[PDB]
Amino acid sequence: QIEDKIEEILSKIYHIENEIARIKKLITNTEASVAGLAEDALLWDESISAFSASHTGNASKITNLAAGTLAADSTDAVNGSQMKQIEDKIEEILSKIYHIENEIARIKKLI
Amino acid sequence: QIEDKIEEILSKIYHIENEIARIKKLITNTEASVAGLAEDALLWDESISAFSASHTGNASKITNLAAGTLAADSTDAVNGSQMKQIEDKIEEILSKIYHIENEIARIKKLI
Amino acid sequence: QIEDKIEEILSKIYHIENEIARIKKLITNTEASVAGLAEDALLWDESISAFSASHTGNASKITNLAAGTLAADSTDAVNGSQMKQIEDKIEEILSKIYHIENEIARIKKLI
Repeated sequence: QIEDKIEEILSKIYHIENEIARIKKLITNTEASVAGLAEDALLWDESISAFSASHTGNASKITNLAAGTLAADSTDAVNGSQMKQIEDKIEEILSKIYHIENEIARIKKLI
Repeated sequence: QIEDKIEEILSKIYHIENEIARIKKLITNTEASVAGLAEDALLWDESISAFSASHTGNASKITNLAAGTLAADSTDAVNGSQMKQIEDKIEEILSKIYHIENEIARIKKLI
Repeated sequence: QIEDKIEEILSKIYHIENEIARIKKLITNTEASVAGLAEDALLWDESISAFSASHTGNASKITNLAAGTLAADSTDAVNGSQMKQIEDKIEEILSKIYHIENEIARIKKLI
């Protein structure tokens, strides 16, 4: 029996070392995934009290951002499409103004 | 003694397999948390060189965003509340312009 | 031999318990890193169907954000620098308008 008992002790141990092998290569691909997430997630910076879009040495864009609600106490982020429509209306208004000034000028010439 | 030695060898092994049980159900709830974070964190996309707010098939909003600083080289994100005030002022200016054009029209009728 | 066999069984076990020690202090500094990432990553909130910049009790800023593209279907986030230029142009246009109204007023006084 005891040489049997020893046999079953080695069976249970060689199983232990292969359950451990599975752990160790596995733990690694997780510590790897955590490292990846730290580098590429947009993270809070406590030294500035804000989330920081710094990545690959500098300020970075955020894209694939859907339009934010335009309302009085909205906390939605706003996108360039939204901004473009504002920019467009501004350029129209500058042109209009110009032309109003010309007309005022013409009137002041008739008087 | 040797049947005692064998007893203490099995004591140390049945402890090993229950320290290992604790590891394996634990490692799982961590590989689970890492998977969750990958899916729901706002992450850098190297194919576009920007953080991407894509989620659940499409562009997504960002909300609970506090007002950004409006200054010359500000890198703060801006919110819809901010934008709304700009939109409001634009609508006022369009109305004013309209009305200026009417008045100019009336003057040109008196001459 | 069997007291040798027992010796080599204890050698393989005291190795097992120190490979396990390495695991357990290691797993901890990972479950720690996952907890940190959950707290400080900007994460999707399924109850609102948007990424949420809430952190340390309230709405938060996002900074170090590079300028977004201003174009018709842009999904880029826009920054305060961008917004400031819009704000500036608005303030110019209000002043101009004022002054146009004065001039219109003066003309209406001459007639």
